[PDB]
Amino acid sequence: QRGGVRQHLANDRKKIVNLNIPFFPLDRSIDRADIQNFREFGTENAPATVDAEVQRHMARIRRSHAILKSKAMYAALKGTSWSPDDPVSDYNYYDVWGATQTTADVDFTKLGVDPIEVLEAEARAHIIDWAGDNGDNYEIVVLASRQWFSALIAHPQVTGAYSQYPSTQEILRRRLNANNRIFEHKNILFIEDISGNIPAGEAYIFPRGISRMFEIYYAPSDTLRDANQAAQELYVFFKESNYLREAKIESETSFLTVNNRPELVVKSTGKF
Amino acid sequence: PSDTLRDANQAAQELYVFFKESNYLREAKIESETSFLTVNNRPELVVKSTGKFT
Amino acid sequence: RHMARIRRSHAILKSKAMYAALKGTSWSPDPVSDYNYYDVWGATQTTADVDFTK
Amino acid sequence: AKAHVATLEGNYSDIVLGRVVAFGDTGWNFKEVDMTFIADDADADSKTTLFAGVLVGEDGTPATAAAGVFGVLVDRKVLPGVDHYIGVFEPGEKVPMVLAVRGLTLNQLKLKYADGTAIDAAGIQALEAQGNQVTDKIVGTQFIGS
Repeated sequence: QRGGVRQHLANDRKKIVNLNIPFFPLDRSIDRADIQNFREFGTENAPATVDAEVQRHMARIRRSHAILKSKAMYAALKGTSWSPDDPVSDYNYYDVWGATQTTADVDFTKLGVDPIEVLEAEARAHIIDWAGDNGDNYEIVVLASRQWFSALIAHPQVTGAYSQYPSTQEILRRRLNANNRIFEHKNILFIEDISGNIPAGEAYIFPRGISRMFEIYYAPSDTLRDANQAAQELYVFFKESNYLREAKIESETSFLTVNNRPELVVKSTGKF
Repeated sequence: PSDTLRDANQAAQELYVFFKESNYLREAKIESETSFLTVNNRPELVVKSTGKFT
Repeated sequence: RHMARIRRSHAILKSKAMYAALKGTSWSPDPVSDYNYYDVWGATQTTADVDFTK
Repeated sequence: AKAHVATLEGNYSDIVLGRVVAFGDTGWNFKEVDMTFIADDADADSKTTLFAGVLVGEDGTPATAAAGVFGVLVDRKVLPGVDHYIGVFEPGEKVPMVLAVRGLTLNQLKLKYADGTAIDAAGIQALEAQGNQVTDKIVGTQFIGS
């Protein structure tokens, strides 16, 4: 009422946490015996040269680093960091942030119950209730293993829905290049993992969007000239011995992928 | 800094003095505040000297 | 007169703080800021004892 | 593989929602009381049990029922996040403290006794005898959603 006591705003919360970073080296050397007295493979009689071998090895190194980064990116979705063979940076984000995995088990043998209505009731409702405000255009995405997707599509309750979906060429416009299949129904996007990073019979759901949900942190290299200067994506060092008998190639990169909101990822499993 | 909201975590001065008038021409008040610490960084070069007399 | 009194009080407080600091201790006539610089830095106090009787 | 975490909750200006500013001075609302900071038996390691918002008596002993209620502890040395005092005080050491008594607006949701129990009607009318507006019309008591 006009004149009486007013209201107040007296709530807030904060947290702060610290983490380490792993290290990933890679190096190769080239001797005289590798190049001298040989041809270049695809030029018949032209003699071998050091530069071609150096460039090919640089390409191989970059390809390996890219594969490593792609593998590490997936580990964030599962809720754990990626650092094989070193139990010093293997962090479980769910317990780190004091959250727990909401599990939406789906039984594919139950023909009379729609599988993609169990997900709608359990996972998509919660992921939206806990999404939080300020998130603009976050689309729910389902990433599933091949067995889980194949079981889902073959379920009788969804055969009618799938048979009417085009599933022809849209993959080239909804995305840009992967050949994995796509299914979209009831405002949910389904995708099949092709790299085998999803355990067989499991699927995961995340909202996409939501700025600053995933991050990658970088640290300097183990070199004296940049021990505390700054970080870079990938260091490449090329050294040719001062005595003109050997050459060395080294690469360096250290990083950690972070999942800031483990509460917003749902893990699914089912019978077969 | 003084405890006033003007300079919270802002800067420091040796001595703050304020003068107030009620704006109703019936009262005034005087304020003053200070906050400092005197530190001898090297308690090694100060030597006591006690004397027995008579 | 009030300003004069306040200024003189602050001056005498500063002088007393300086004198207390010289001896080797803080000046807070509160426990939150009580310090013994010899203890803080972990040092020892030399004693140039003089016996005027001799 | 611990990931060290630190946290805090609340401020000073959420237990005291507002004041009445006595022009003539600034110490009208408060009273300075002397209490034991570190527990009487615990070593010089224990963060004391004096979270801001506890109700203390007239002689500084922490309250336990509506009878022994005089003021609300709001000293800066016990505000959330102020935790560089651990070894600075010996057991049984006794230090001054600040209580807010008169002409104040108080959050009913923050007031607690020493044990942890929330304030009750008897304590409310006891405090409100000193001229404190104890109010429960607060907005912000539900976080984020979950």
